Amino acid sequence: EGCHVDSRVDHLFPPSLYIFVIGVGLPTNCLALWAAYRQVQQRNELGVYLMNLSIADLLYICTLPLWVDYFLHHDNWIHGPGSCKLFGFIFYTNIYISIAFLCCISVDRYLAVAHPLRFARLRRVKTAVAVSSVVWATELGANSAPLFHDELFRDRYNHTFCFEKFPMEGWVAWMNLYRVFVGFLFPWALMLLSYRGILRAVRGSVSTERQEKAKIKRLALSLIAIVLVCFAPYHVLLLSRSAIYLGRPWDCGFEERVFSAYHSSLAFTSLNCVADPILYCLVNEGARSDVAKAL
Amino acid sequence: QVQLQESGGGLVQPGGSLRLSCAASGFTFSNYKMNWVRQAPGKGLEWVSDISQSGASISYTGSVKGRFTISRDNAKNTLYLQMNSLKPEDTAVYYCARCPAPFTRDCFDVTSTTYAYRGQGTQVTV
Amino acid sequence: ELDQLRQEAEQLKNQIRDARKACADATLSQITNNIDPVGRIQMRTRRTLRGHLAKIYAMHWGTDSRLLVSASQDGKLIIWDSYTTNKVHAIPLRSSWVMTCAYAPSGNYVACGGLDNICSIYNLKTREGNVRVSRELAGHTGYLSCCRFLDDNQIVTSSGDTTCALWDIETGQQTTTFTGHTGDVMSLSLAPDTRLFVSGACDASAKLWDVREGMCRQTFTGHESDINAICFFPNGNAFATGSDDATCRLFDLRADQELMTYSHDNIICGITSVSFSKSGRLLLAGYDDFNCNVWDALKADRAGVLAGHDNRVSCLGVTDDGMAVATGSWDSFLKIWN
Amino acid sequence: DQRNEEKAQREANKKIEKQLQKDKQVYRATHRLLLLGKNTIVKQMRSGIFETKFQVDKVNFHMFDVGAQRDERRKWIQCFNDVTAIIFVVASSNRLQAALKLFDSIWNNKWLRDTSVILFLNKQDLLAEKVLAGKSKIEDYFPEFARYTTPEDATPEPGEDPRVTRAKYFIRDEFLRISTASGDGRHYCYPHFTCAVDTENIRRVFNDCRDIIQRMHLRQYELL
Amino acid sequence: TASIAQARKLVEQLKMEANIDRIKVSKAAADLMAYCEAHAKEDPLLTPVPASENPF
Repeated sequence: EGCHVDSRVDHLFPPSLYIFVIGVGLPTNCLALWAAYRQVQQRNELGVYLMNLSIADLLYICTLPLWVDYFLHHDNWIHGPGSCKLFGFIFYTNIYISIAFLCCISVDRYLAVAHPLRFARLRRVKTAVAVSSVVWATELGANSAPLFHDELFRDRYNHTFCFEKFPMEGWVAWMNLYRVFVGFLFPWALMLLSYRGILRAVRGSVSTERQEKAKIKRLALSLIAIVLVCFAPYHVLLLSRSAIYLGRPWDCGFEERVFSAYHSSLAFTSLNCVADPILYCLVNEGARSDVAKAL
Repeated sequence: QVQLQESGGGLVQPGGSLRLSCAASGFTFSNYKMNWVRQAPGKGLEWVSDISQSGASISYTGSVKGRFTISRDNAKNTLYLQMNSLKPEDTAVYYCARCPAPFTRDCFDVTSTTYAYRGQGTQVTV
Repeated sequence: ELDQLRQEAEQLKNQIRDARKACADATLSQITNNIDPVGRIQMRTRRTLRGHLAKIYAMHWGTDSRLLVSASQDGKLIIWDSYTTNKVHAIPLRSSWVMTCAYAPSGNYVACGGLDNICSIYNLKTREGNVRVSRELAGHTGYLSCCRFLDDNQIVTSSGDTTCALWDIETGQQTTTFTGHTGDVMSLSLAPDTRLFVSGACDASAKLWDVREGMCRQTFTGHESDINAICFFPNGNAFATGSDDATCRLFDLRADQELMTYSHDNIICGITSVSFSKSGRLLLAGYDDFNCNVWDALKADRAGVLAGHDNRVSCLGVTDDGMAVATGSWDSFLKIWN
Repeated sequence: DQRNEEKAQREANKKIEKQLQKDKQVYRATHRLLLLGKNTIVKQMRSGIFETKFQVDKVNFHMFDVGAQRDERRKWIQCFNDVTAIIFVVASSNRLQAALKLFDSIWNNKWLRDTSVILFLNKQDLLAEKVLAGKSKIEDYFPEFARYTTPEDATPEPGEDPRVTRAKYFIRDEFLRISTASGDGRHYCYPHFTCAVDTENIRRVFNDCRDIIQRMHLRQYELL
Repeated sequence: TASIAQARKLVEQLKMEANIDRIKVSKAAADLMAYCEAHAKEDPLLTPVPASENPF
C-alpha cells in the first residue's frame, strides 16, 4: 500500500530536460576530459581532478536515458531488478562525486594561488591521482547503502519505482539526510570557501589589472552560484521529506502534491552535469585554447 | 659586409648647423632600428637619438631634444641628422649604429666598445 | 698615419672584393635548373626522450650513432640509449648554465661548456666507476659556446671573448689561441680530416682556421646579423651558417664566397642550430618559431618541416651514419626523426 | 646473452629515473634569478658566472651574477629566460639613459617578454645630493624634470624635499613608460627604491616572486 | 698602439686572405653536387631506410 502519488509535469519536464542535458553535456564533458588530459600531459595537477569530474559526469549521462524512460512512463520501470541497483546507483551518488571533485579542484586552486611557494608536494600528479582514487572509493563505499537493501518497489497505483520509494523507508530517509548534508552542502561549503580565498588572493595581487580581478570575481561567483541553483531545490525538498517521515511516517498524501516539485528538482539537479564542463574548461581562455588546438 | 660610412661634419662655430648621412651597403635598412651614438672627448659612448623601422617611432636624449632631427630616408639608404643650435657639447665622432637583429624593437647593445656595426665616426668640432 | 693605414685597408678590401667578383662565375643556384627535386620529406618523431627539466641547450652524437649526450639548464648531462630510450649516464654539472656538450669520437669522454668559462671533460669509461671530471680546462675569458672533441688529449673550444682555442687535455694548457673575430663566437664545426675548423661569431663573419699553424686562412662575410650556428658540409670544402637575420647561407672554403641564401618571406625568426645529412643533400635548420626546417642544399627551396616542439629549437644533430635527427628544444624534450 | 644486457640497462635506467625524480623535486623547489646592472646587492643578499644562494621563509632562491663577461648581452641573456625574475639595479643618479635602453631592450626582447624585471634603483642618496646641487645630471640631460610635478599617489618618504621626490619618481616613471607600453601581465616591472642600509631587498624580491608565481598559477589553473 | 697593432694587423691579415688562390664558383658548386649525388644512396634521411634495417 501507499499514497496516490501522481502528477502531470513529471511526464514532460524531467524527461525533456534530461534529454536536453544528455544532448548538450556529453560533447562538452568529453571536451572537458580532453582538456584535463592535455593538462595532465603538461604535468598539471588540475588535469587529474578535471578528468575525474568529467568521467563522473560521463557515467551520469550514460545512465540517464533509462531514467528518462522511467519518468516518461508515469514512474514505471521496464528493465529488471538488477538494472535498478546498477543504473539507479549511478544515477544517485554521481552528482555527489561531482561535488566532491569540484571541491578538490577548488582546494587545489586555493593551494596554488593563495600559497604559490608552499605545499609543492600535495600539488603533484601522484598526489592528485591518490586523492582521486581515494575519493572515488570513499564516495562509492559511503553511498553503497542502497545495494544492500531492496530497491524495486511496486505500489497500489501501477507505479514500479526503480530506486525511490515514495511511501518512503527509514533507511532511505537517513541516507537521504546523509546525502543532503555530507554529500552536497559540505563540499559546496568548501568550494565557496576556497573560491573566496582565491578572490582575496587575486585582490592582493599587484600585477593584476582591475579588469582581471573583475573577471576572477565573475568566474568565482558563477562557479559558486550554478551549483546551488542546480542542487539546493532538490536537497531542500529531500530534507523536508525526510524530516516529515522522521516526524509523521503515517501521513504521506503530501507526497502526491510534492511529487512534481521533487522530480522537477531532480531534473534541475541534473543541470550541473552540463554546467561543469563549459564553466571549467570552455570559459577559461587557456583550456579553450588547448581544446581548439586539439580540434 | 655591413658598412656604416659616416659623412659630413667639419668645423662650425657655436649656434651653427650641419648634416650627416650614412650609406648602407650590407643590410636591408628597412627592418633595423638604427640610432646615433657618440663618444665625447674624455667620455664613453652615450646615446643620442633613435629611429625605428617605420620612422614614426622617434626618441632622443635630453641634450639633443628639439635641436636634432632624424630623417631615415629608406630610398637613399642613409640615416640623416639635422644638427641645430650647436654647443661645444658634441665635439665627437658621430657614427651610426644598427640594431643587432631585424624585426626587433630591442637594440640590446649599441654602446659596447667593440660592437660590430658602429662605423667610423666623423668629427664635428664646435 | 692612421688615416693612411685605413686607406690601405680599404684598398685591400676592394682588391679582395674584386678578386671574389671575378671568381664569381655563378652561384649555387646555377644547378637549381636541372636537379630533380628531393621531394617532400615526412619524418615523424620516432622517440621523445623526456628526462630533462629545462631547455635542452645543446646535444651531440657519439660515433656509434647509438649513444646521445644532451645538455640542459637543470645541470644534467644525460647519455641516452636512443635505440631503447634508456638513460645510460646522468652526469650532474657544477655550473647549471651549459651551452654546449660534446661526445669524444672514441667515446670515453664528454665535454660540457657554458657561462662558467670552463670546459670540463668527463671520463665515461672508468675502472672504478662514478663518471667524474677528468680535466677542467680554464682560460677562456668569456663563456663557452661550442666545444668539439677531436681525440683524447685535444679539444677545440669556441668562446664568447672573440677567441677560439685548442687545448691539450692531459697537460691542461692551451696549445693554440685563435684570434681575429670581433664578436662572440657561437658555433664550431671541425673538418672531417680534423685539420681545419670554421667558426661563426656575432660580427656577421665566419673564419676558417688551421689547427696546426694557428692563423685564419679565409674570412667569410656575407651575413647581415649574428651567426648563431655553423656546420661543415660532410666533405667537399663547404659549410653552412644560420644567423639571426632568418637566413641560412652556404659558403665554399675554396671559392671564398657564399653560394646560397636559404630564406623566405614568411620566416623572420633566426636559426639557432644548423646541421647536414650524411649525403649533404639536406640542410636541416632549427628556427625560433618553435619549428625545425629542412632545406635542399643544392636547390634552395624548402622540402620539409619538422614541427613538434612548443618552444625554441635550440640544438639539432644528425647521426654519423645518417640514420636519425635528434632535435633538442627549449620545450625540455628531445625528439628523434627518421 | 642479450637478456643480461637488457636487465643491466633496465637497472641503470631505474637508478637514473630515481635520481632524476629527486632532481625534479629540487628543480621545482628552487627559483632562479638573474642580477643585472651589482656587487652591493650581492653583499646585502647575505668565474664567468657567480652562483649565490639564500633562503627566506624556507623557499629556495638562486641568483646569478654575470661578473666576468663582455659588455655584449644579446646572446648570453637569452639563457636567463626561464628565470623567475631579472633583478635590475640602476644608479638612478649619461649613465641613466644607457640604463634606460638596457631596460628597454630587456623588456622588448622576444625571450624576456615573459620574465618580469624587479627594478631596484640601486642608489638614491646620490640622486638626493645631485638635486641638492641642482646643476648635476638631473636637469641638464633631462629637461622634462623641471617641467614635471610629483604625482599625488607618490608616498612622501619623509626626510627629503619635494625636489628629491619629484626627481626620484621622474626616473621611476621614465622606467615605467617602457614598462606600461607594450606590456601586460606577462611581465610587470615591479618598481622599488633601494636602501643600502637595510636588507629589505631580499624580502621585496621574495614578495615579487610570490606575486609572479601566483600569476603563473592563475594562468595554469585557468582562473582567468 | 692603434695604427700598426690594429690597422696594419688588419691589412696584413687582408694580404694573407688576398694572396691565397681562389677557384671559380663553378667547381665550388660541382664538387658539392657530385658529393651529394655520390652519397645519395647512403642517406636514410634522404632515402627511406627499410623498416627491417631501421633501428628507429
